[PDB]
Amino acid sequence: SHRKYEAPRHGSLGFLPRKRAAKQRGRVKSFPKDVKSKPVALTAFLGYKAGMTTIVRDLDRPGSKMHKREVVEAATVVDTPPMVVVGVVGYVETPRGLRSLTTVWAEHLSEEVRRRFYKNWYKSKKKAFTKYSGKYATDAKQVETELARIKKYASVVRVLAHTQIKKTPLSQKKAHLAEIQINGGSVSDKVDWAKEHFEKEVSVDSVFEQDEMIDVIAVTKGHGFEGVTHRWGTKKLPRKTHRGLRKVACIGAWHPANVNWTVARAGQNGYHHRTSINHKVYRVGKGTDEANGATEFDRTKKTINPMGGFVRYGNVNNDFVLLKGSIPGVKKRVVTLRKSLYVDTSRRAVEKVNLKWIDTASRFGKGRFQTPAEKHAFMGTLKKDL
Amino acid sequence: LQDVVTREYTINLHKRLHGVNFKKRAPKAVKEIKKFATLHMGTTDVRLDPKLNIAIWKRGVQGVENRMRLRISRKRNDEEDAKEKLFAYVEPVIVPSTKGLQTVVVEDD
Amino acid sequence: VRYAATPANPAKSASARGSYLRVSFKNTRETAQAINGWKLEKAQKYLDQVLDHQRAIPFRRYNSSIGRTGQGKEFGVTKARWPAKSVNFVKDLLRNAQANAEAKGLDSSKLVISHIQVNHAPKQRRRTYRAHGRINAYQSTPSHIELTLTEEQIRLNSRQRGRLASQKRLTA
Amino acid sequence: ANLRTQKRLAASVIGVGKRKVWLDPNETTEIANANSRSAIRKLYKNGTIVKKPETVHSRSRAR
RNA sequence: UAACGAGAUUCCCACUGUCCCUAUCUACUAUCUAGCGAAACCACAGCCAAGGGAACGGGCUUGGCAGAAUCAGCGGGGAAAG
RNA sequence: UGCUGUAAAGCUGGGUCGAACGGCCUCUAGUGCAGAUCUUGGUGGUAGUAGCAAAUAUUCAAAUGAGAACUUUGAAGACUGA
RNA sequence: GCGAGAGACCGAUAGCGAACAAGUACAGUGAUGGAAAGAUGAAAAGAACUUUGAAAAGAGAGUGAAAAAGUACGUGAAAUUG
Repeated sequence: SHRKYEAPRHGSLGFLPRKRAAKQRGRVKSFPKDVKSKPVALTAFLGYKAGMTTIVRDLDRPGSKMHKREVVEAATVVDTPPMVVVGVVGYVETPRGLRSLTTVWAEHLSEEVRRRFYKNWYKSKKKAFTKYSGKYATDAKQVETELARIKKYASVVRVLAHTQIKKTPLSQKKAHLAEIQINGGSVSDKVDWAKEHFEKEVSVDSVFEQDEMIDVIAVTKGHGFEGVTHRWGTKKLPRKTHRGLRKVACIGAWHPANVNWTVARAGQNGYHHRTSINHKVYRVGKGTDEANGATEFDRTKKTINPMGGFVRYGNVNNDFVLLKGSIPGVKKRVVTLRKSLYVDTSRRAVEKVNLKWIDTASRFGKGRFQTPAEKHAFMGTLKKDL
Repeated sequence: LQDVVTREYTINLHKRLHGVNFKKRAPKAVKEIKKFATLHMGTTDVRLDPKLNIAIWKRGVQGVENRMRLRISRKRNDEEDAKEKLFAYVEPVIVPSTKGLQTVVVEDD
Repeated sequence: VRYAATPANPAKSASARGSYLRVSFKNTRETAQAINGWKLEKAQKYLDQVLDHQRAIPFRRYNSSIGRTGQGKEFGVTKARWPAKSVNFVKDLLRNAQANAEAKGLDSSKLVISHIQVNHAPKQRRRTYRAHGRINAYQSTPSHIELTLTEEQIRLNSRQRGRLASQKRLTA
Repeated sequence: ANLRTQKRLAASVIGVGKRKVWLDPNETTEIANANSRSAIRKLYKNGTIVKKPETVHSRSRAR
């Protein structure tokens, strides 16, 4: 018999299976389509979710009640120290899909990226890439041969770049190494750009502009094993139900004599790989700026860091990206920032953003001062100050 | 490296007993102190002075002090079979306040 | 008594027995299989680490709905345990057989556990009390343990012969 | 090393409950040989067995 | 028919997680370990679809398929057990 | 280990074992088991699984001892609360 | 009941309920109900002594025609197990 009353189903079938991500680093499933006319530029970057903050902004949206009126918005900070190019990979079109043909590494690799290849670094002889480094013996003709192979045969060129995690407050010493597709120009141009950038740093300023819409690739917050009521948002059973109420009452009809895949079951929650799209870049701050959090209206000599630092992160002392809203992942998560896959001409996307003020009160409590100087001015001298 | 050595430590028992069942806080402070001494003396054999047991339990089963000053001395175990060459002895130090004290090596004289 | 397996050379072997031992049979079988074929001194170090929870006994047959652990990777399994009562009996019989071999003049450094096996012993019956006034069984499953330490033309046809002979003539 | 009997005897000789009997932990051999009430009396007189003071219940706040 | 009622019923005020619509917290379990250690039940066993068939198959016929060993849950089926 | 017989079965090689037993002609019967929610006894899978969770709460040391969460003693912390 | 002699009777789940300290152990307020349980060897000759172990035991040895007879005792099947 039919349901007495119709209702939409709980949860999406487009995000099954709700299992843990295979890797903690989010991987870019798809890169922006390559346009030969454009200049050779990267398409993705790796940063670290520092924390959330608050901004104030005059909304520029004609026809809205908030047009030319201040809006308070949540923002997320992504600590993005420059990435180091260490390798280049060539991909060949085949009837069975893209296939990596050749990988060429840089002559010298930093220790933090060589740790990536070790599960027990402290007990190793640290032999990684030693013979390969020797392959640069005064002529590097093997490297040139591989680069010529990539130029001749490859159709997609990606660059192997790693983060400089030692510049972040994280205690992890392994760098994060990822493939970033290179767009623009011919394959020869892409390989020349990759070779000319070995062991060099690339900053976010050369990848992302302000007011851009970008995508965020990350693994969400884990919650462990979870019941159907919170995992799927189903209705709790009445109070007087025997054997408990945080269940789904009927998990199927008699026929099919099986449990359907579309029925909500308890299982692992969170820690899923997610791609979130259309996040506006409110700010691209520089680590060398001593007034990161200062705007054209709040000239306070102020960094992006709140009072007491970011809770469970530390301080953002590097170049950073300030994005609108929330992104998947937790604090300290490595986050992949990708360029938009399509051209959005909507007013929300083409808007120019000018920030009025950035919140730097302590996140560790009901903070009520933006700066220690402000705190002292408001409170006066304390007993510890003498 | 000297095997026989005496030092005074401050243990932040408050952060170690966080969230612990109220009827186990003093029992767990005994286990935490034993685990603390192994971290420093490298010995699985830790002996607690009975006066230390009095100090832990002086305010009932959940009134463990936030900080305790301990004098941990590593001694040689002559017993055979010892199966643990050294052992740690923990006995309490009476101080007016347990705040602002650093680790100090004690000279047995 | 007759042991299940007789040693190939009785002069280079020593045996130990334990009967009606009140230890779980299923636990003892797994701990006996974990050291079968090992060096005697190698197995004694292993059995001490199992008591310390540094290494585990892989449970291979009697392992239904037991926990998973990382210490089972040493044996390529996911289910392993640290059965103390079973390890202590086995260590007792290993020490007896080692002392048996020393009295023979054998060398403990060269001893190998060539044969160890566990059999069922007669059960011990107790009672448990169930709802609605019912009595069930509460038996024990004892073990018999025994272990032994050891030191470490062609005929051809007429025409097969004929073919062979004629080929040999070709080669001078 | 099983002074359960001696503590029961000492409670009756002293006239208090077993909760108020103190057996010297250093005199275990001496107390273990005190099998009779006569032997318990000597240990009580010598101080090997001590009648612990009653726990104080002050009436000061009631007053 | 006053009074009385762990009697049945309707409405009103108060009150409230009964609900919108859930969330968080604590103890004891469950979980993992050492020791101890049952019972119900059991033809053989245990993946689906359709067919025909004692007219609702785990097995038969025709297809889909199909890769050791498993852990925590769960309550569709075993026309589950009693 | 084989052989014989369509079969019911019979005979044999090897091993174990220790005191009686067979063929043939007849006689006789409490004479042939897979089932009876059969009877009695035994043994499994389940399964090292369910579980061993009410009654506030235990800890340190010494002794004894092959061995001590559980015995004794001391110190403490508790409770029953006439 | 007492005392004898026999059998094409049964042969330890059979034969009396009882081949045994059987109308016993045990159950029930009571009337009553009511089992299980035979076999080392010719003879205990029932394992002295040494060794490992806290001990039980084990390994040697010894007795014996046999320990493939060790009182958990003739043979020692099947289920089930190593």
